[PDB]
Amino acid sequence: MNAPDRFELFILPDDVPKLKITPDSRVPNCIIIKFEREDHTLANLLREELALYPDVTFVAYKVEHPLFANFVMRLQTEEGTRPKQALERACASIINKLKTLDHKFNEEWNIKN
Amino acid sequence: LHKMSMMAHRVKVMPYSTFRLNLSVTSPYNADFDGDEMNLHVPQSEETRAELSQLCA
Amino acid sequence: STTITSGLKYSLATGNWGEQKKAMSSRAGVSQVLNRYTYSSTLSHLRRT
Amino acid sequence: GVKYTCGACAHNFSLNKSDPVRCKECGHRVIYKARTKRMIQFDAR
Amino acid sequence: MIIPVRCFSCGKVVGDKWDAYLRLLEEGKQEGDALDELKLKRYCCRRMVLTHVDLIEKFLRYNPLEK
Amino acid sequence: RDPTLNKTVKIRQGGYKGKIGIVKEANGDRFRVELHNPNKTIPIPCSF
Amino acid sequence: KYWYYPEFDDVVKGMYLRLNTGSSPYKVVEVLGSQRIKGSAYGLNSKENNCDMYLK
Amino acid sequence: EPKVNIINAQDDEVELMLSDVNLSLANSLRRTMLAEVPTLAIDLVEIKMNTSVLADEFISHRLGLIPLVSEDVEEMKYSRDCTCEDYCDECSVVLELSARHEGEEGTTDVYSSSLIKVSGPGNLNVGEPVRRDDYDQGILLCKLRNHQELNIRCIAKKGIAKEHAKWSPCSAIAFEYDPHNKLKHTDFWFEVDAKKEWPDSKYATWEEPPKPGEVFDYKAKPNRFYMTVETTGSLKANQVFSRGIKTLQEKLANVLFELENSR
Amino acid sequence: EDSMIMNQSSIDRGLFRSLFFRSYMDQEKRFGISIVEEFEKPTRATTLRLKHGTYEKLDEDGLIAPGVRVSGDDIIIGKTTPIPPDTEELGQRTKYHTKRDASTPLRSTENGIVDQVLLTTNQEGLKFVKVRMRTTKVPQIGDKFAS
Amino acid sequence: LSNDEVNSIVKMKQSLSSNTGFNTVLKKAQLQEELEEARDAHDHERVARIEAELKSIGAES
RNA sequence: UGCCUGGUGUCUUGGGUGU
Ligand SMILES: [Mg+2]
Ligand SMILES: [Zn+2]
Ligand SMILES: [Zn+2]
Ligand SMILES: [Zn+2]
Repeated sequence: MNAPDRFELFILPDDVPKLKITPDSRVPNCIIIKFEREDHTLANLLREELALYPDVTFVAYKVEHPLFANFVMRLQTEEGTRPKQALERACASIINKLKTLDHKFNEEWNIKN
Repeated sequence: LHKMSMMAHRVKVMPYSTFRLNLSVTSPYNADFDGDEMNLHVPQSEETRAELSQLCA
Repeated sequence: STTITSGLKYSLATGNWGEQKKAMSSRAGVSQVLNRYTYSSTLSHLRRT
Repeated sequence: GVKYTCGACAHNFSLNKSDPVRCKECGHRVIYKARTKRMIQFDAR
Repeated sequence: MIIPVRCFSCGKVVGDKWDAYLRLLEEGKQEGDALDELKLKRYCCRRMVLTHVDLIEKFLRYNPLEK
Repeated sequence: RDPTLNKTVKIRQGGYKGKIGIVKEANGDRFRVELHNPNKTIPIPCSF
Repeated sequence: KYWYYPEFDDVVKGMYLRLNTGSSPYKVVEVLGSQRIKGSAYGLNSKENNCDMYLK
Repeated sequence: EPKVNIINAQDDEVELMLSDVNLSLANSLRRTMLAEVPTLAIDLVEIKMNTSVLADEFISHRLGLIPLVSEDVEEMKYSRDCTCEDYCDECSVVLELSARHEGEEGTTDVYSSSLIKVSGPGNLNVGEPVRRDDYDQGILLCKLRNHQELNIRCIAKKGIAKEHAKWSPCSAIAFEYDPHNKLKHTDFWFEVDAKKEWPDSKYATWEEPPKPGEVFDYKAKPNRFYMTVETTGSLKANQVFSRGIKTLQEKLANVLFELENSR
Repeated sequence: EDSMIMNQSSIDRGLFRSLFFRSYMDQEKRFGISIVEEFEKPTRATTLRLKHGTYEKLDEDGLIAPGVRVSGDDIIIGKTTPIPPDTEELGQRTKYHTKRDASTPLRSTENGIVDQVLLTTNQEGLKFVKVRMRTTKVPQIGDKFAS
Repeated sequence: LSNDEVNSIVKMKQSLSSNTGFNTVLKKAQLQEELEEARDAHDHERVARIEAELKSIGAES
């Protein structure tokens, strides 16, 4: 009766932006990123990738409520680095890691086929 | 049984068909989630809304 | 023939064990609707005192 | 005008809102309506 | 009522193994050995075939309502 | 007088493509159609 | 649908209908009457369609 | 830097070991394979006649759970993203089932082999119900006796397991790391001795047990992950793994594009 | 506090899913020598004080047919009772109310599929119908379970 | 059709009725009732005929 | 130009649910 539609977990409304960024003025060089229609799958990947960068001093995320499909991430880098550049570097690095993983799996599967 | 059995909360609209409570307030209500039901009453005036938010909160 | 028929049918239908015009002071609840929610519930209902 | 099915011999027939409620061939007193001709669709969930 | 298509817990397809399970039990194999022969390792899957009650064989005994 | 009221309809676009329903409310440009597939009623534009 | 009606005997009287000669060229025959024949139950349309009415 | 080593390979399950990756990446890959790889499943049932003892929506639910071959589902489009009025051949696959029992004795079983593909995308290997062999009858759908008939027309669409569990290609993904508990990520409940009261992991022989005089290593991180991917037959194990990787890459690329277009 | 967490994927695969049936009864009452109730699809013209639901799902005999999806407040049994006509015969072109509606609506909070319609005669020889409605109830937040 | 006409047609088809499972069960029940009535009347001659008829009609599968 | 409807017994009794 009051159950929401299941496609609302991943289908993005037109008026809702996928990615909203607002600065966090309490500490220097910090931003708050709000991801819509995402969950732990992308969030944990990004967080653990960014935690290893020497120029990222704080990274965290939280899912406010399990019944709503979104999460909010806090990122805070050194003085030299803008946080959005660090986020882009994390995305590209994980993409390269996945690409080489796929290549190696294909090689191994062909060998053992 | 006592006056803490009627308290005024702030509405948050949520999906699905059950009332939802922070678990700390289950003690004054003597309530648990094994099938209990609770009543909700809506004030219909500015005066009554102020009374609820300033006295029974 | 209507006397016995109506008396028995009324007492079994309503559960008041007595004449229709003496419904007060009669033992009520003798006859109940069989509980058919599940097999065990029916078996329990048929062996109740 | 509307089809019906007997409750014992499963014989199809029809009634005109004036015939007695009865199966024509076995005389059963209980009959059932037939399924609608509309489209029935389910979400398979 | 009738053997479920998928195991509830994990999702393995167990709906195609009811007839084979009955055939194996017919030959005298034990229930554990029959379930092992069908390659049902996880006990979540084993409970699906082990505890299924086949009620459709009782519903089919009633005369069909149409002809 | 809303000739499409109480008529079987099919949805051709959106998240309910190809679902059979019956029109219930026909105020204007926003039709309320009950779905046969789940037990619910949804708004939908006339173009859909 | 109508052979068991009491009036069907007079209804079918004098009617013209297509008949399978069998010996097939279909031809028309004139109904001189009807005669119920006990023990001559026959399948009319299906197996369950037993009929005792006969057309002369 | 990442490495993959395959232990066992089959059409339906692959057992492999990942190494030199973070735990988060392996877990995200597992989650993606479980609930974000698109497959093909029956999503609409039009029941033209159903005189069986099962309810119409009972049979519809059973049909939705039948796995269909989804090899070329990438070329296929989502139903909500197809501009065609109603359903075309490029966003849906139409299957038809017709079952009947002849004779006045016996019982007829309706299997998933009776589902016949009527229309679908041109030359795409999608829609056919999965069969173990050429002589496998398939999933039991219903049973019929005399004068009971089932005549339905089903439409299959593309979706993911987030929307409904019937679109999940995997059954259960076993996942495991650190068999000998050198990282002390878990604390073992015991009554007398924790070592002899707990069964050894099935991969315990793949890693050297810690030495009796060894001290705890606080600089170590989980490095080798053992995971087994089982599928329902709609997709092969290698296809599931590769498509999970590709889906994760697409998600990250979408995030990157959003960031770059935000400015 | 006695709650529990259930697996959504198990619910999707049919765990604890159930079937719900509800039956409705109605019969034609006899009030006099020639005052009888009738099963019919009432019209907005010849009847007065109609229910606010919809009568478009009724057949010619005033009974819904099996396989039809119904919602709350829909009319599943159409019945009318005669009423002595007024002076509307003055200038009404046969469009004067002679019958009053006594239809049976579906319960407001319930909906489903009409499963089976039964038509027969009571002990008194009058018409007598039973309509059975079917729906499926899937577990959701708030449903009660027990070991 | 009238009620009497329906009864006449039903009786005619019953005369034409070779066999029907519902009707066979009804006939067997009526025979059992007649047999108990004969038993309560201590009629040792009728009961033998009714038993023979019941044996002939029965033996279902 | 053919033009849209809100109005729902009562009294007993029984069986249940949460404290
Ligand atoms: Mg409680
Ligand atoms: Zn009949
Ligand atoms: Zn399982
Ligand atoms: Zn299309």
